[PDB]
Amino acid sequence: GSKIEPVVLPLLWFEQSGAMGGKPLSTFYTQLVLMPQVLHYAQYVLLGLGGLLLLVPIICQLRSQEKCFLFWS
Repeated sequence: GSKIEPVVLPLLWFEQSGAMGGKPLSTFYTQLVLMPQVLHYAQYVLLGLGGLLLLVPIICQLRSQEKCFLFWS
């Protein structure tokens, strides 16, 4: 109905103060790029990159499991 329309206004306005101690995630991404808080996420990035990095040496392990000599230089 229309009765709750002016009611959500101050409610959002409190979110703008951070009165709920949180806002939608979309808003944070733009702060993260500049603010030290990104380092905590950088840890997560490092974990992901690290786990993905594991594939890299393994590829070479496979190149060694291929066993070649003629084209092996």
